[PDB]
Amino acid sequence: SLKLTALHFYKYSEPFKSQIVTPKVTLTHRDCLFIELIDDKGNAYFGECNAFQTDWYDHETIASVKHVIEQWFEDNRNKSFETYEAALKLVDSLENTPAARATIVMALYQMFHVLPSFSVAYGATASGLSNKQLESLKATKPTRIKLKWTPQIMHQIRVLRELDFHFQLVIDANESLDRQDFTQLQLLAREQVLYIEEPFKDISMLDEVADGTIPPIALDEKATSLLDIINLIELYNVKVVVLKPFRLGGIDKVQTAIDTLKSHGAKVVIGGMYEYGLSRYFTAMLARKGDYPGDVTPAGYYFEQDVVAHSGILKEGRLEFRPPLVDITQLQPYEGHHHHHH
Repeated sequence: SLKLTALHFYKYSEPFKSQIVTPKVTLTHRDCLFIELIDDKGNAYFGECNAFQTDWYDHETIASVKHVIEQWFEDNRNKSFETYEAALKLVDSLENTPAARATIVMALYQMFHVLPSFSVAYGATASGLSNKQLESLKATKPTRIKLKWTPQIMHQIRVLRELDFHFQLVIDANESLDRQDFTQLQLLAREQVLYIEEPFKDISMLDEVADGTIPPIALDEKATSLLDIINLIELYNVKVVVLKPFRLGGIDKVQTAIDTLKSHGAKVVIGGMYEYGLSRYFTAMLARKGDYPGDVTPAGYYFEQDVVAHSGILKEGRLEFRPPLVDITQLQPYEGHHHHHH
């Protein structure tokens, strides 16, 4: 039997090695909320929140999640629970704030499971094809390469297909294409593209091209909730869904979502978004549940310094994960007298 005795909030904020520049946001740093729940034996368990500092991606922010979790703890502190399933009942009421819910569930999961060490497939991402990028691909031999749609797409695929190893090709089109791209999309179908993520901002454009003449279509940005994913699958010819556990409300919601989406004829890929090494571990752990290898980002891809080191080290085409142990000295109190600045 366990009871929760204390809650602490912390912040981490490392720079992105390369500034993030997208139509939705510019990010210089990944601001991130961490929670620590301490049980009645004095055992501390950490959770990593996937909300951002402002609402550029989603309505839940670091600040909104902090207030939600703080109230949740007031409502649930010192309550006894016997099992993982009893613990999850306590976060039933957080359905409407899935980012907050996922943060708590990440901590609760650790109270009831012995965490394995394991590997997942390495998939590379390329936004273009500089010498630095090409040399990395050649050296690391990924089994999947995700290439960003640009005007150079076909000219770059031709370089990639001369690389001395076979890989699955995914294209990320970033909700950026229009009717003038249909011809190219149809040509792209002859290049063994496993799927294309989000060709169109307006999903109804899929109805304008002959079905089966473009690559299989994935939801990423539009994979916002299980219910809206289902609504889109029932209306349009979507075959692949990129599932981010935090968007579903946490670790515990992933398998049910997968079972349901497979019953509607979709395939699932587990993915993440700008994670530190704590969340990255749980995303990787869940990746084998998907129909295709997960979109797991390697250790060090975004951040020079991490709160959990060695979380997804690339070795011989696979990413290696260890039970994640937060380095407490990297965290800072979120607020109050012990939140300092320099």
